[PDB]
Amino acid sequence: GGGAHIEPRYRQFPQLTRSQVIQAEFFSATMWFWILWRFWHDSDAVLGHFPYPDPSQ
Amino acid sequence: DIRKMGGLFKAMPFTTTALIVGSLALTGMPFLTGFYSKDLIIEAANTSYTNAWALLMTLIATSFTAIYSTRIIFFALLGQPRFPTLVNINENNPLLINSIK
Amino acid sequence: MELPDYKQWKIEGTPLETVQEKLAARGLRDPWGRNEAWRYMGGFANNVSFVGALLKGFKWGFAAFVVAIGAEYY
Amino acid sequence: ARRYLGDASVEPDPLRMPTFPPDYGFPERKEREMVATQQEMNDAQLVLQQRDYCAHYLIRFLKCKRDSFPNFLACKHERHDWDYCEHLDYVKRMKEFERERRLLQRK
Amino acid sequence: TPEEKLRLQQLRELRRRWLKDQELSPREPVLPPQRVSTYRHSIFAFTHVLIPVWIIHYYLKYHVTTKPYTIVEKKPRIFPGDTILETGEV
Amino acid sequence: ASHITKDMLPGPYPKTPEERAAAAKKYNMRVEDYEPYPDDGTGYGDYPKLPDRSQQERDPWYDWDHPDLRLNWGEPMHWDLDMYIRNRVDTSPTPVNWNLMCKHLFGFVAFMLFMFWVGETYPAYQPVGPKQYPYNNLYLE
Amino acid sequence: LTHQQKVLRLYKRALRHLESWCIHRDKYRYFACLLRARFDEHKNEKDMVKATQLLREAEEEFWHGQHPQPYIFPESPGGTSYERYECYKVPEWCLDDWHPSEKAMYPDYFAKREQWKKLRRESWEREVKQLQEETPVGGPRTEALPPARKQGDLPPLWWHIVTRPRE
Amino acid sequence: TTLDPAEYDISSETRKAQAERLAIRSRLKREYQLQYYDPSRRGVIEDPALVRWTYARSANIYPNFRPNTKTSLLGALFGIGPLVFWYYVFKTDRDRKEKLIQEGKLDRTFNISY
Amino acid sequence: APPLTLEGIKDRVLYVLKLYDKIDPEKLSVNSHFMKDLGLDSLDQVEIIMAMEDEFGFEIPDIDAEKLMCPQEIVDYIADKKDVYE
Amino acid sequence: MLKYIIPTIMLMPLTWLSKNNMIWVNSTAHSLLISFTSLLLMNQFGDNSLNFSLLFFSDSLSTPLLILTMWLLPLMLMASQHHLSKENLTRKKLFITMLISLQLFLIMTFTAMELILFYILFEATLVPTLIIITRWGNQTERLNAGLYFLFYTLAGSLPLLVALIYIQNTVGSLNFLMLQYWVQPVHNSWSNVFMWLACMMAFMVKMPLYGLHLWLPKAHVEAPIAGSMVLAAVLLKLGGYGMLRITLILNPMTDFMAYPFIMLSLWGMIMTSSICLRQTDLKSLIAYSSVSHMALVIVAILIQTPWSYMGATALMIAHGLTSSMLFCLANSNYERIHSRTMILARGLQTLLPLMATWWLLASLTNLALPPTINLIGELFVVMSTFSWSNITIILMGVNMVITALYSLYMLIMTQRGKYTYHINNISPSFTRENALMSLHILPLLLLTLNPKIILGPL
Repeated sequence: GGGAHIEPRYRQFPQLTRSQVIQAEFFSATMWFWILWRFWHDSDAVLGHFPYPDPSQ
Repeated sequence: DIRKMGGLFKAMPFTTTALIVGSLALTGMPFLTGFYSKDLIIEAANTSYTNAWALLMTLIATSFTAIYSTRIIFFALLGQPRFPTLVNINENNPLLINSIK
Repeated sequence: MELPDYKQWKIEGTPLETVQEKLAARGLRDPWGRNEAWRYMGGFANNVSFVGALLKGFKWGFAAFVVAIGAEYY
Repeated sequence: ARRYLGDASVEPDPLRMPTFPPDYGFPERKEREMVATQQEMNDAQLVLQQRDYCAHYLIRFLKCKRDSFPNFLACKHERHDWDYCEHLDYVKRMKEFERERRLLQRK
Repeated sequence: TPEEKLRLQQLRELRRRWLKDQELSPREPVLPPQRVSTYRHSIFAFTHVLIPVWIIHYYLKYHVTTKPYTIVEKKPRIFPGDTILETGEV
Repeated sequence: ASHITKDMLPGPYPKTPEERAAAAKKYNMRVEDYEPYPDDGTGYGDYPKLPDRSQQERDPWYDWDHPDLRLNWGEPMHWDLDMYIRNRVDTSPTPVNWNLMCKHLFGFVAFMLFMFWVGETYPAYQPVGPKQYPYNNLYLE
Repeated sequence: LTHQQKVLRLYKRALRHLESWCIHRDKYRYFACLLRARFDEHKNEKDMVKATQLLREAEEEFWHGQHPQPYIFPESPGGTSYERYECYKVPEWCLDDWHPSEKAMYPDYFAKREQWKKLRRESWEREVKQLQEETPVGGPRTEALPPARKQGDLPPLWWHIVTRPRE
Repeated sequence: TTLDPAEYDISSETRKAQAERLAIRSRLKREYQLQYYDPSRRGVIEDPALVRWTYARSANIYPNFRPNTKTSLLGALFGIGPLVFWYYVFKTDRDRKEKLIQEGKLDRTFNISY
Repeated sequence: APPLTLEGIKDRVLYVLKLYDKIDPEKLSVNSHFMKDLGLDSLDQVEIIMAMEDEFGFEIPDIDAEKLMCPQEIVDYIADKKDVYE
Repeated sequence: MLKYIIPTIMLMPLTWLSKNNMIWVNSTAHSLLISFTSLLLMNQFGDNSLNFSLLFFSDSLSTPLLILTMWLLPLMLMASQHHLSKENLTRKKLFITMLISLQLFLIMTFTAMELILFYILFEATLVPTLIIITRWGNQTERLNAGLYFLFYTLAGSLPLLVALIYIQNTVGSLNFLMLQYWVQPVHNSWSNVFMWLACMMAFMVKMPLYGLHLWLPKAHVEAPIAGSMVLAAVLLKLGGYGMLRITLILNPMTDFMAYPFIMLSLWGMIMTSSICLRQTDLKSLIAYSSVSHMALVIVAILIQTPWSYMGATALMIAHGLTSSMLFCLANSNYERIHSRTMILARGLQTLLPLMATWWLLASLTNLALPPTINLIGELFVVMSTFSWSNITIILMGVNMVITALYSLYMLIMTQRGKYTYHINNISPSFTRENALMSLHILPLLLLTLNPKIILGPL
């Protein structure tokens, strides 16, 4: 037929290709590195604060 | 079916990273993609003549945005493997991995 | 091709399969024991749980954080 | 809405401003707060609710934006100071619930 | 029930007998029959895009001034970088 | 070219045992409660003797149901009674006759009153009386 | 349905709707004997009204506790991608209208077909007429003698015997 | 709601004398397959239940009809009824809209169409 | 596309039926007639098809229960369902 | 003009005069040719309409409508061929003659120059049609379709000739439409209603209102072999256009009573399409389409104010094709399986794959996807009939819903698995099956490119 290139599993938990996961894991950085600049430099709110307009005079 | 799924890693290393990125992103965008989309709404138009119900109503829907995700994450990516034997899974697929990436 | 051979699992392990003891106060006990215990063991005992599932090592974060911080840097 | 008198030209979508449209104004501070030149206000392309305060200021913002085309950042201090023009305006307009609060109370 | 003995075990030698007849692939059973008969691959992208890009613009350069009011393109949105002073900054 | 007595004739009582089954067996014994009776409320020419009606309803159910075919595909020889609404209808649900939807569809109707108010955030409620003042109250300057 | 086997159709589904309620694979397994306990509580007693209360009250406590969206076993009487593949369906006897030059292909297969027909060309004279001997008058379920007493050819030929496969 | 639909009822043991409800059908599927399996046919089957399905439905009513029961004089509540209604709705409009087109001008002057 | 044969079905069915400690794995596999291992009327026939559904997983029709006397009979027609051996 | 009647009557002894079986191809060959003549001098103006003779202006009028009429003839002999090959040649020579004998008057009519050549030629059919229905029927219920087809059409069209002879001697001469340049109005009386009612109701009994259509499915359900004259009787009906020549003038100013023809057919339009959903006979199912979005023109015509004639003309020839072609499908699929019962044919679309896209493009043009003629013929209806009163948007807005469930249920009934017992249905649509089924969708959609050739003057 087509080919044998991988056999199935009886729940012996098949093996990976070893370039399958590493090539992916470099994209586990792109969320954890690109999350860098969140708190640097930005705070929970970069706003300025309303100073309670006391001068009703 | 969300039954008979199993856990996060059985020969699905890359695709399960695609879920937990996106399915995180849709949750209110902490630094991610739509950080300018859902986030710039309830913080802007929320100062207006709003019906004082949608404020109650909408922001509550924001909650379920978590349990939307985490449910289909935790039955598929979390629990013990459950599904009949002879499972052939192969993720090495040039015509697929090319697409997600 | 004879790979699905018996005389293999026959539960020892599986704190979830220790309810055979829990039901021994009534008793059945296991039988049939190892069917739901087919894959119960092996590398399926780990199954990474909460945020460590969605961290995936937190690898590049605290190592590559200052990777750009910083070269001049004044 | 300061001067309520008529309009020589009838052009609505207030191409007839009172003089320049404020948000409300004045009443006292600032009696004449002063904005920008109208002849240049709609001479450029300027949307409505771009005719509020800080017109002079924000007309410069886009000037540099058009300067460096293959660039993602022009001035993050000006856009920051664009609040410092606007935030200062808006907070100056947070004072209208302060006066009416204690002014419309007992006397 | 026992009674199905003489029956359907004929089918096992009948159904699986038809299916037995079924699977065939020697001698290339598509004859086909007859008959006769990447770097470049640089004109395929050219026959693709470069034929239209010619044709479409030949319908424009000869055109835009033909229609009395054709494409409507908007104003330049001039900024005080030409004849003007600022003057603020205020 | 079926010759004589093709379909129903002037019932619905012309010797009930003569019809089912002379031909067209709706009932076996002429009483299955399939006897060509169901001319309920006659004088309406509708459904004469008719080796036919009120045989029950809600679907052919289209499942294993496998003597041969038995429902919507495979066409058992002759049962046909009434049809043509049967390809857009099924059987019993889990609950029964609870309109909680008119409840929920009116659930928000509670919040109609939440419409007559506004949501203005700043300032708070601060129980007031004559403090409201949307725009102005007293003198301008 | 004979009164004996009437619990089976419940005994089949009873645990069936159970598993779609439980989550962990042990959960189904741990409640097995525990809920299995209730069946044989009265194991041997009357077939009639005495134990009909094992049928009678089985109605409630089942339908009550029903529809947690059961697991449907996808290819089956219902549920997703069951009858899915009809784009083939194997229209057996597609071999009629051809206009050869479309018949050049599979010559060995065209040879085989006309060899099957000889059975159905004449198997009848004793195939049909035996059904006039076999069923005396009003016979219930209609299959022939299981052998047909010497060689069935097929006899049910070929509509049930050659019928269409799945891919 | 629509319907119970009675997936359990009384039984057991009465009406176990009722048999040959299948003998009715079992006769045919024997005869039908006795029809349906033959070498030389090439054609559709009579299937009388279909012949008696249309012909006892489309035709064979005005023959069966009688104009008597006042549940067959019902239709005046159905056929003519709303057809009067649609006159009542319209004829008020086309007038209410007309009166204003004379005294007072509702439209604008950039309506040429119509 | 997944390759299927008639051996595994003689093995798998032999397998889990030999997994249950209720059955000694010296007992007959292909033919026991199952009436020796039918005890009792219930809790066998429908009991044994409870597990065998957990591997293949098509529906296990009701009226096919009474074919389950012969241990070669169960494996017999499972070939005809999923389109198994030639 | 004689450019047309003379060759098409010259056709008449092109047929019998021939030999044996060459006959069909002999006349089908020529009968196509006349279509060059059809356009030939036609599709002149335009403005200040063409009248080339005393008693003929062929079609100027911007009601071109005549080019189709000359199409459908050599679409019949490709259509009608199936079971008519089984009786004698001297009879087969007849059925081609009377069929032409129809085609000759439909060229005479639509021109007519006047009222009184119209009528005697408006009633001049029913001699050729009635003879095709009664002979070469199928069922024995045909014999009643013979009567019902008369005793309506003729029943109230006699009050024309009482009225049109009443006008001829009242005001000047009706000899010519092109002189109405003197027309006085019709104010009111208990006499003039009748005049307006006599000059009208004869036309309604052809294009049905929801009353007095009782004949239309009686004749179509049971009717000749191929739809051989059933394609023609879907030309005949729409040819009640002449109400466009009258009601424009010749009692212009009574709209007073229009309302019983509005609210009567406007609530039937939402109606008889809905009594078409449970039909068990297919050539019935199409016959009730033909009422529905035909009967929409009767609320287009009565209202004045063009943008209706922009949209009322496109409709007469809108379903002129689509409603034609469906009777051509349901014929073919009937050749193979001899029941017209819709249920019986199922499990097709596997066995005749190429004829899949034929059903679809047909059933898609009742849906009226926006680009084709169909909508651009409906959306000039809704635009004026909205201005009448705003509420018309509802009912005729419902028409645009029930008609969509209507069409699909006819296609989607032929997507199912059925192998079932049929050993028939082998023929994989030999070319004529798919040839004559074309020459509809090719010419139909095509017109949308330059659709100024189907429009009125307004």
